Amino acid sequence: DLADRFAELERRYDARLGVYVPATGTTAAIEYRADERFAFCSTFKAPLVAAVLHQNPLTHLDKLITYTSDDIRSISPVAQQHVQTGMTIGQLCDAAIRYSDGTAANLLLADLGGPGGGTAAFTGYLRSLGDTVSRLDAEEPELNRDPPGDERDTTTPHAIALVLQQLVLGNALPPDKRALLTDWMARNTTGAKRIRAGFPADWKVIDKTGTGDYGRANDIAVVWSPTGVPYVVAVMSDRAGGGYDAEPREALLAEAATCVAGVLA
Ligand SMILES: *C(=O)/C=C/NCC(=O)CCO
Repeated sequence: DLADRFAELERRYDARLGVYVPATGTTAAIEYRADERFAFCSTFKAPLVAAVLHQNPLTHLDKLITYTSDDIRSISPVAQQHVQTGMTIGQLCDAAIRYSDGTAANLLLADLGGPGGGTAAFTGYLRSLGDTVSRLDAEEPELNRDPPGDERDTTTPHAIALVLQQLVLGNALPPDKRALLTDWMARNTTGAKRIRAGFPADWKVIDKTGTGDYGRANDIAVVWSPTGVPYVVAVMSDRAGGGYDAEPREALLAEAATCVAGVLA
């Protein structure tokens, strides 16, 4: 039984687990703590890129953005390497999604602009997609650090699944912008041990991970069966019982995803 299996994993990892898979033609919604709030952590970077894509002509991707030492304040595997030359918006989108680049994300927030260094406009983008639940209040590094229970910088597996569904499978973005987003998630480098690990190799998996303090580990994905039937999978977790320095546990998500893949196969 699926809920039994998820509860078993929670006990195994001393964790809180949230899971949502939207209903399709022949499958019921899968939901476990799906309406509980979990920190976004880096999962926000996927809808962030969508916000920036949406807001601008496609060739805004070619705009060069410069930044300096005091802009590197978080894990930034790509931006740290290009600080001396700058990065285009396209390069920032790429790094934000594929390397979960924190500086790239901050610069993209600033590009989106408005109050809160773009956090207000980011939240507004989500509201435009009918998400009245999620909220972004801080950028990197602060957004991963809110205490367990605090609503700042949170989404829910349910809310984020419906947002991702519109972005990737629905018509939130024009086809060209949709393809850019989809392809970046498809080429993600951070996700091998999460949802990807739970689905057989003949299923296509695209994703954006999140990791944070208090043992936070998330992953949002779109997967396609070997016959091209897509499902959206959101998995979020925290281990508040270990305190701020609790280790995120990817294996939770891999196991949760295996359970899910078992039902969808
Ligand atoms: C996106 O999730 C970036 C997360 N940066 C923080 C960490 O990965 C370690 C703990 O927060």
